[PDB]
Amino acid sequence: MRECISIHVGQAGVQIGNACWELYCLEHGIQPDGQMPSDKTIGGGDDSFNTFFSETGAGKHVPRAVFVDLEPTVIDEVRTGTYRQLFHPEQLITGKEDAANNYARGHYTIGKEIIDLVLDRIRKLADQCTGLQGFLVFHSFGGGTGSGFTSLLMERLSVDYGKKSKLEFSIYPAPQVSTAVVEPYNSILTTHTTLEHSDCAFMVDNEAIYDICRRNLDIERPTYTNLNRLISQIVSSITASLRFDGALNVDLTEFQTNLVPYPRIHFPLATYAPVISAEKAYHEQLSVAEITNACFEPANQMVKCDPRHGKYMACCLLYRGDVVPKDVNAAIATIKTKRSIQFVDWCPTGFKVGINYQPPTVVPGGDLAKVQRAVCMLSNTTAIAEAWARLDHKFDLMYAKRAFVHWYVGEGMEEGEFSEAREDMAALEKDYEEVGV
Amino acid sequence: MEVIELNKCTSGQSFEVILKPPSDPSLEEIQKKLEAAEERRKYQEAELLKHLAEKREHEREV
Amino acid sequence: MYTFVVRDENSSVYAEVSRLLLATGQWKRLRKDNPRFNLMLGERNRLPFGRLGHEPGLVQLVNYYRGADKLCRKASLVKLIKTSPELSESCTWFPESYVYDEREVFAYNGNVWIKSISSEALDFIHVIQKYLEKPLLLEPGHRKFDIRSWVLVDHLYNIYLYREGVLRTEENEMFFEEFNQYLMDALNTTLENSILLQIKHIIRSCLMCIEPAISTKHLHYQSFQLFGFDFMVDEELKVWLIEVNGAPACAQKLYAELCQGIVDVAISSVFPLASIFIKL
Amino acid sequence: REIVHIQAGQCGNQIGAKFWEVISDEHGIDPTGSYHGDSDLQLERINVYYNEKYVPRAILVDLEPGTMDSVRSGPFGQIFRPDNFVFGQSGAGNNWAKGHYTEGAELVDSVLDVVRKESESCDCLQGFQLTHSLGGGTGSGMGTLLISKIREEYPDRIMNTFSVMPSPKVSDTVVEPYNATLSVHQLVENTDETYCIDNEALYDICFRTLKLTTPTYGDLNHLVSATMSGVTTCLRFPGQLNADLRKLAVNMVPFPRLHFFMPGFAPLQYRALTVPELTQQMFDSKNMMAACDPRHGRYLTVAAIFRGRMSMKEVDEQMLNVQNKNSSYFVEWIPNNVKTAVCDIPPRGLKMSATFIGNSTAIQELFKRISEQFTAMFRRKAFLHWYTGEGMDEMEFTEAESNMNDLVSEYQQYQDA
Ligand SMILES: Nc1nc2c(ncn2[C@@H]2O[C@H](COP(=O)(O)OP(=O)(O)OP(=O)(O)O)[C@@H](O)[C@H]2O)c(=O)[nH]1
Ligand SMILES: Nc1nc2c(ncn2[C@@H]2O[C@H](COP(=O)(O)OP(=O)(O)O)[C@@H](O)[C@H]2O)c(=O)[nH]1
Ligand SMILES: O=C1c2ccccc2CCC[C@@H]1Cc1c[nH]c2cc(Br)ccc12
Ligand SMILES: [Ca+2]
Ligand SMILES: [Ca+2]
Ligand SMILES: [Mg+2]
Ligand SMILES: [Mg+2]
Repeated sequence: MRECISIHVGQAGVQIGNACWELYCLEHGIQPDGQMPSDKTIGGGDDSFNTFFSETGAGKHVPRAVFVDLEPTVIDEVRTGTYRQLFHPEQLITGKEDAANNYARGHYTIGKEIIDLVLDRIRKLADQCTGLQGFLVFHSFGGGTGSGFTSLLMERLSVDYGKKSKLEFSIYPAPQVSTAVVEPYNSILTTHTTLEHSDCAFMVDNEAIYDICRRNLDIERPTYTNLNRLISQIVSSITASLRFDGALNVDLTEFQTNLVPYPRIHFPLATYAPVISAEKAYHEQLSVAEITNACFEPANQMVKCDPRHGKYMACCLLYRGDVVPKDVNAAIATIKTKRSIQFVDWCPTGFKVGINYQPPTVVPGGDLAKVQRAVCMLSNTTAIAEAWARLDHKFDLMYAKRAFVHWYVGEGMEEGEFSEAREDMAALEKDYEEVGV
Repeated sequence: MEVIELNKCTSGQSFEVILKPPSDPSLEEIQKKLEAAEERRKYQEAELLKHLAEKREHEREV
Repeated sequence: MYTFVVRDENSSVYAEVSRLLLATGQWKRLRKDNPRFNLMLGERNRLPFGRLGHEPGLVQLVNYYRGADKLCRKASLVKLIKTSPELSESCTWFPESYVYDEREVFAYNGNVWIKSISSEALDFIHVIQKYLEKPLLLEPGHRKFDIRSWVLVDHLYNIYLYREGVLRTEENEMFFEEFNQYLMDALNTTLENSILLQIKHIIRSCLMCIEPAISTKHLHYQSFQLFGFDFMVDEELKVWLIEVNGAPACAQKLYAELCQGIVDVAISSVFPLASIFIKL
Repeated sequence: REIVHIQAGQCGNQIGAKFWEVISDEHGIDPTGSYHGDSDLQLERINVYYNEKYVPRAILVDLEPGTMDSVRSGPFGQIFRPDNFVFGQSGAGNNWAKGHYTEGAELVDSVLDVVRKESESCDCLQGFQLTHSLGGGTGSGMGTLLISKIREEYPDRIMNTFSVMPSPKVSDTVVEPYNATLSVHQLVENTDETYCIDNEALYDICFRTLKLTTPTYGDLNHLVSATMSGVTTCLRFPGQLNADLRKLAVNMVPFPRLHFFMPGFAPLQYRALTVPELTQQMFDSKNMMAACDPRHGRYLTVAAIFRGRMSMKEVDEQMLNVQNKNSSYFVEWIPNNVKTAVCDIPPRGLKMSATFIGNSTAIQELFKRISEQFTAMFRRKAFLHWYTGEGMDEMEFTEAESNMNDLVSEYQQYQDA
């Protein structure tokens, strides 16, 4: 058994992290006080869930997790919330004042004051691991902390754990829940600085989740709680194989091997089905075929984009629930004859499938109805480059007049880091077009 | 359509169905760039105190 | 009041569509690069489809189908008709063609041919077709001709064939009323029976082939697009397809009627305010 | 995140005192400092403005004792910390130089002693809020002198002002254009955010809209109270966003010198307004407090706050609505430059209200207006002896005229970009 450490940075990463660890506890049967009645090996183990939970002599199950925010209001609610007993006080890390939506402030100014402490708290978890695989890092593209501090943290992790894998879950910025005009700036700066340090990154567009909440949950103005409980389900499907018995994606190195043939093109598109409402009075349970087909509808993707106008480099199907292989190949057979599904030539056209028989779990009283079978598709499409083009265009509009640049320079950044970052992105859009058209 | 590497266990199964085959910066470098940024801040703040000191002298002269 | 932008300044058709829209009192035109638009009359090349449908509060419509190029680029069209099973290898209305490839398989055992004409086989260093040796001649004058049909495909993927088609070979445009009357007197048949059935079959077949690849039914922006098909009629009154044009112009007298039909069916269907087509 | 509030001179102390009367009511604090509220939303960020009874983190500054004796005698006069009344005796004679260079220089160090003792006992100081007029001598000259000393001592805190602009329509002396031009030069270099409150606009709203034929300064200041309350709602009440002075500045100010905001309020009362009316009134020229036609320039940034119980869906619908008909009036090179915030607690006597904050290039009209009145006198060097008698030279005037014409230039280039 090989441990994984999760690092939640900034508001988005912490609130999404709350949502995930709650869901993990419900799925593994760990109570809010850290006890796990079904764990018969009191005080240790090398079970699958031990990848995410260490154990105390008193039987407490502790997330291999570190929470980091430059200001204390959000991580304070975890200190006092319903899962306070879950964490060691010193895996929650806060400071005095935040980065004010400013990448330079989270990275250069306010970042250096806390980077060594956080690395110390992380190192304290790494020494409790017989064979650490690497890290899962949760953050927003758009915040000052989520972008600025995370890229600083990523640099040092490469230096201190050069042989470990680093996966990301990144919240990509959407105006209908945005919080700063300058998020396109932070987004590009942090992608540029983090690219070579990340093995695999799952982008979640707030726009996509927001619309999936309104359309399929009948929530008129979705909250972060709505957005984040749905995100927790996608993350839980992605990580289910690190936490449960199985043979697909059993360690972090397998995510890169299976989804990332070129290092820089390491942004798989996640699609999920089905998403239903808990207050749907009468609901017919969808079939294997129905939910697999739903994997090829943009309206179910974590990022809006049109995969018919790109090329696949890898596809992975992750099912939870009442699913047997025969149904999956019947549903694939049929969809292949209906859908434009084009791979790149130097890659086999086909699918890696994993099935976990436990159906998805839901937060009791939440908005997602319980379903009998669900699926998350992970595919490496060149279509995801649409989201880089959108973001780079917004960056170009503002930077052509230097709007807001003075806020970054005032923290010690140079204009060169902007144009350097933007040029790396222009290279990233080219790489995608090589492979895709 | 061919199936490969079928693995079963109590929790589920995994497998691969094919449809058609194919045809770092040192800690010192970080340290340099960070400190070059903090120098730039202090330079800017030293300039601000410099112009303020000039304003102080004009206040005295008036 | 609806909003729209213009990004192909020298498109006769959408020059006229924009003009009509303004005269509604219900459409304002913005600057090319303002994103808060309902409707985009887009550039012919590198249209930024990936930036559409991301404006909260804006239903967005565009006058091009992403992927329609597969039908409007000769090289692509030939690949589509040879390789798509819905069109089969040799579908009997497309001249046998070869696409910088197929040289070897290019059965060359009348062996005249033809761009992107001769009788002996390649030094123009493009696709190669059978030139139709025996076309159909309007008399008097033993004159050749080809047939232009305008087809509108709305956001619902309805297929609308404009009933006014032009024949360029007389006033060099011969319109349908004249051509029909000719066929009756000269051949004892109608334009509908001898020719148009084949044309409607060909338009249907092409556009239904690519429908799964370019349909915007469940997309986050919507598309319509005006096409121009070009056919040749041979002497056994059989109809052949030449090329599909993705950004056609209209004939002079028809610019008025067809640009109204576009607003009616392609635009106001999606953006309602305060038949000239044949549905295929 | 504490804020230190400073009010200087006659106008600054009169508006400052109404402000503390309004928000103390909102927060349940009574004229004695004691809390009698019913909700805890009233206390979750009570610390931003109050120290623990509750005493405002407020410093009252004047060169005469007149207005401050009023404040001490008025509604909530005893709420204020007695050690925080800092004043001299001779006044400043509506003269910027007396406030900035002579009279004011004698008093400023004492003011900074009270500023210093208020900052020290702050867990995490956000920065400073100043109320003052630009047309007199204390709020203007001594006010901007304070801002210079505060920036030197606290160079990395936010500085925010509510700045009342002179106007011939409601005017105390002919030298107001001089005082205001000297002040704007200071404000352009030493504040992060300046709320431009124009006495012309306040008068016209009171006359044309409120149907007050003889508007007093108290009628003008009731409007300033509401706007200041609205504009600080997000700082004083819990929200999905964590509004603080620095985030406002980062998101509102794309160019360091263009940080002069146009405030506006709606409505200016038995029928509550429907959300469509709020958003329509809010953006109406008639509802804005700087006397500039927003349709004469372009919005660089906009922040709108709705107060009360309403359909956030209809807010978003109406906010998105208004942008997609006046898109000619928002710059296209700052994507998504309109932010929207909502707060459940309405202000007293309203179930629904909305507060607008606009960084529009139309504000150049206001600086042009000041520049013309200035040049008209300065061209004949009229009334200058009042300032040369305090040690000033003509050059400092020419420098301030030039810097303000430049400011107008800068606003004009971005209006055409
Ligand atoms: N999905 C989701 N997105 C969030 C959440 N919180 C914030 N965001 C998004 O995150 C982006 C930036 O905000 P934050 O992550 O909150 O910023 P932060 O890292 O705390 O940084 P500072 O507060 O600037 O120091 C915006 O796009 C928000 O929409 C969340 O809980 N869920
Ligand atoms: N809106 C408003 N303006 C005022 C008030 N008092 C004075 N003014 C204006 O303030 C300016 C004069 O400055 P004032 O505050 O009287 O002088 P100071 O004591 O020298 O600061 C003029 O432009 C007046 O019109 C007030 O209570 N409200
Ligand atoms: O803190 C704030 C604040 C502070 C005091 C009063 C009112 C407000 C408005 C609510 C939001 C801002 C900050 C903010 C975040 N994103 C933005 C995008 C624009 Br455009 C303008 C501003 C902001
Ligand atoms: Ca155990
Ligand atoms: Ca004296
Ligand atoms: Mg934060
Ligand atoms: Mg006075």
